[PDB]
Amino acid sequence: GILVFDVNETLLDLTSLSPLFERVFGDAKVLREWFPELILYSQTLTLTGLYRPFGEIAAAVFEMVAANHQAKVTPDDIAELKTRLTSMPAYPDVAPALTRLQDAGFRLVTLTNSAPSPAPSPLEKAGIASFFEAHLTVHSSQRFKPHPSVYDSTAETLGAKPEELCMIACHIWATIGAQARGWRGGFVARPHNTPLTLAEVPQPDFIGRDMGELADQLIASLT
Amino acid sequence: GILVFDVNETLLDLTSLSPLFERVFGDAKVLREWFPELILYSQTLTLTGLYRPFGEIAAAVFEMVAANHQAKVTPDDIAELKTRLTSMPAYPDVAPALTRLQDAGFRLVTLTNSAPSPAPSPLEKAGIASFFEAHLTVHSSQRFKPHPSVYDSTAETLGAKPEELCMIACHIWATIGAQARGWRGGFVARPHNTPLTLAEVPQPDFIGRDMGELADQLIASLT
Repeated sequence: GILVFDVNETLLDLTSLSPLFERVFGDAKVLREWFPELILYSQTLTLTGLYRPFGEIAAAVFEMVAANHQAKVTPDDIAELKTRLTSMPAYPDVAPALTRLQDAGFRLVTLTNSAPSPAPSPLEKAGIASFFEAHLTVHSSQRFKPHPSVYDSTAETLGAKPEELCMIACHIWATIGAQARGWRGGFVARPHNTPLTLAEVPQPDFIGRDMGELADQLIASLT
Repeated sequence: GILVFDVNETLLDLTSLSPLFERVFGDAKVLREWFPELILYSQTLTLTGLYRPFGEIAAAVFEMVAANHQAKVTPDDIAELKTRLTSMPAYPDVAPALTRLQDAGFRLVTLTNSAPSPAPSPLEKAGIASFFEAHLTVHSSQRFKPHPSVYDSTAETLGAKPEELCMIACHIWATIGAQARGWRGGFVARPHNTPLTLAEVPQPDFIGRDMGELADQLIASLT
């Protein structure tokens, strides 16, 4: 089994962006408006054959969401967004869980919507980069998750069969797309993410309330 | 030329859903979290070759958002969401603006993410149905906007070339996908919508703070 980990929110804590939304909007909760708008427009650009780097879509969506609230935004707010977005810390439950999955024989790789950047990366800064055999990104496909090309070109890079792979994400949109390409999908329940249940939409193969509980299950599934 | 109007939020008032979010979330602003989640999972199913009717995605997403906030939801909140979603009233600025455009020679059609329904339709109940030669829906394409199939198959049902058409929406993601198929796009700025300005993504051809102002500019563009 190769475990393929979404990075933003899944491994790294998105709520470390809170202070920025607190400041600009007077409300940290506006993070939960901005993030889905960001994912929405990433998927919009994809569906219409357009592409800009994830971080750029991110800053433009921050501008729009600020305009939507009639909140002032200056190019410094934007710079901080960029600092914070590329410096999210690992949830404390990650290193311990990844160690166990590594001790149990699983191969470990990352897959992110983020465009690579000159060192150090968010995973480097968070202290968890070293756990992973490869760090994949959509920048190479020039399409965002959940586009199928993203999952097939990941299986191809890794020289693996669909059934050997598992997509780990706290995003139900991130897994549905991988399962649709024959992968398994494991959902980790980060705050403000819960599985979407819609008829005819495959549930995640595994579900944990945290990275430790999800690892319990990927490891149990071995035996 | 043919003016093609998005229906939900563009012609009909999405904020008429506020009382439901007030009651359930203790905050009407949770509308601006749920809506982008809904558009997101609509684009997600599309990208991964899945399809369920819009109103079902809407209900599923409302469940999920309530679970995210740990707010209680029974199937009655759900029925009210179906009532409210299919009974949104027209903004007061619509009938007058549609009259001018009809008077000025434009053909007028609707295109919605929503599935064809029991009589009466939302546009029927809003009193504005009769302005339009055709009410088109993505249910027949089986793919959500901004998928290019939706805009090419609308061009065909109508028997028009891309440059004869203009997509009117308060959603910048809705106009982007139409301009990509060579249509024109006109943006009406309903509350909590402002255009996304991102490098290499074509801006709307027309912009209006309201439907009356957007009408001026379609009408001016004739002479």
